Amino acid sequence: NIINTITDGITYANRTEFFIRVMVLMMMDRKILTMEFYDVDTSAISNT
Amino acid sequence: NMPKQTYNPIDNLAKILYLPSLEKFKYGTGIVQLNYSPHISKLYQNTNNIINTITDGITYANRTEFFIRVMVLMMMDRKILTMEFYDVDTSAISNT
Amino acid sequence: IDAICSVEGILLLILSRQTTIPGYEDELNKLRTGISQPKVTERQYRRA
Amino acid sequence: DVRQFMNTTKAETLLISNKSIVHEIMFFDNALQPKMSSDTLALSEAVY
Repeated sequence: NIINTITDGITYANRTEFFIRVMVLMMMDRKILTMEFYDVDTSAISNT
Repeated sequence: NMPKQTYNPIDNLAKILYLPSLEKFKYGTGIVQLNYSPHISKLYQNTNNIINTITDGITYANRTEFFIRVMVLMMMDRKILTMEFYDVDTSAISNT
Repeated sequence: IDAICSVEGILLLILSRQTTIPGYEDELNKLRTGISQPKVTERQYRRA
Repeated sequence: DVRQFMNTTKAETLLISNKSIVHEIMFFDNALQPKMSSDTLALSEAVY
């Protein structure tokens, strides 16, 4: 979709394209994680 | 005797690089000669009327008026060639 | 203007090999494999 | 998982290619092969 070359099947080009798009994804889209907890006492025994 | 084509490969660029040529010299041609193209071979008429001549034949005058026509064509015909291009690989190509 | 310069910079990153060398220079080389030539035609650049 | 070890590609096309056509291959694994049932007479079949 990004490298206009007449090719035969799949060769390094989809890999490059895939790298570019995952890269530009991660460069964008900041997020910060918010979770939720429980109240476990000592029921989880012997497992440090 | 024509050969057979087994193991059909993928040809996403043969149809742009070879097929227009390869069939012109396909296995099984005896002679391949150079000739004028249509749009010029049509300028080679028989009835000579730019240069009168006392004969009913295909005499030199034919060649002469043929020269005249193509010459006055090339006097005109100011054209400019413009074109776009594909873009292909170079490592997956035999010829350098 | 910061956004357009950022676009141009990301573009420089993966074309014209001899510009980008932050600290690795090796997996960037791994990435660049796929442009098929150490020089890129214009229309490819524009469409990119 | 034997039920989906489907992989169809005649070695011809594997051999006649354009030197960069990178394509897919599957790979089974049975190193932990459990003993066969207590009925099978004798495995007289080749699985080259």
